Amino acid sequence: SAQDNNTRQKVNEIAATARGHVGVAMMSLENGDTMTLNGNDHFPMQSVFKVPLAIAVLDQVDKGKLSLDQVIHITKKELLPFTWSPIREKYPEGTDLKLREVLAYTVSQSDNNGCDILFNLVGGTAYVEQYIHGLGVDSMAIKANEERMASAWKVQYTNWSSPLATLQLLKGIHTGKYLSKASNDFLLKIMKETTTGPKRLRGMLPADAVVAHKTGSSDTKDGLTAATNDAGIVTLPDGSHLAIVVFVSDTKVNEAIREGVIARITRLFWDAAN
Ligand SMILES: [Cl-]
Ligand SMILES: [Cl-]
Ligand SMILES: [Cl-]
Ligand SMILES: [Cl-]
Repeated sequence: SAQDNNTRQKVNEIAATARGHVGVAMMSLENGDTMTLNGNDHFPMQSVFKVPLAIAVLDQVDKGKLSLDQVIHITKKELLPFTWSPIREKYPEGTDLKLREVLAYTVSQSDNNGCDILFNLVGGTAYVEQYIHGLGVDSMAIKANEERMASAWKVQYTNWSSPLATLQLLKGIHTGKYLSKASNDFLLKIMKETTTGPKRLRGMLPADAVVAHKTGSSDTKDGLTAATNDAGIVTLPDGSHLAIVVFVSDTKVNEAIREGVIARITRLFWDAAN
C-alpha cells in the first residue's frame, strides 16, 4: 500500500537524522501487522533490560518461589554509591522494602541498585538470560548487572537485543503469555507509572495517552552515545494497541536529535493507525 510505503519512507528519513545505528520494530498488536528497520541488528539495551528482569522475577512469584509482599532487607553495602538509585537517595543507610516496591523502583524509576538486588534475588544474570531464552527470545543477551556495566564502557554492549527480540517480549506482555493476570497487570501498572523518557515514545503523543514502557540510556563517551532507547505498548484512541521499539545507538548527534528520532517515529505510527 502507498500508505505503508510512505510510512516506511518516513521512518527511514527520521532514522537517518540520528546518523547512527537505528533499530525500529512495531506491531499493531490486535491485527498482527508489523514494520521494522534493522529489526535483526543488535543494539545495547541499557535499562530496557529491566523489563526481562522483571518478567523473570514475576515468573518466580507465579511459580511460588517469591511473593510480591516479601520483605527485602536492603543493607547499605548493597546500595552502591554513584549509580542512579532513588532507593539509596531516600534510604542512604538501607531499609526494608517489599518486593513489589523494589520492582516499582527498578522498572518505573530505573533504579540501578534495585536492579542488582533483583538479579541477586533470582539467581543472577545467568539465570535471567536462560529464562528469557527459554521463552523463545533468542536474539537477546543478558550478561552484566548494573555494577558490572559501570566498570567499563564496552560492557553495555554485552546486554544486547534486536528490535524484534524486545518486540517479542512486548507482545508476550500484552497477551499475558508469560505471567498470570495478577503479575502481568502489576508489570503493566509499573511500566505505565513512570515519568522517564517524556521526550521519547511520549514526546509527541497526547499527554494523556496510556504508554507502558521502559527507557534505556547510556552516557556519552568520546562524543558517542551508545544507547538512547524506548520500548513500550501504546494504547490508541480506538482502544487497540501498538508495540513500539526504537533503539538509537552509536551516534554522535545530541540528545534532542536522538530523542526526537524516537518521538517522531512513535507519532508517525500513532497517526498512521486508523
Ligand atoms: Cl550476576
Ligand atoms: Cl529472537
Ligand atoms: Cl571499555
Ligand atoms: Cl549540541
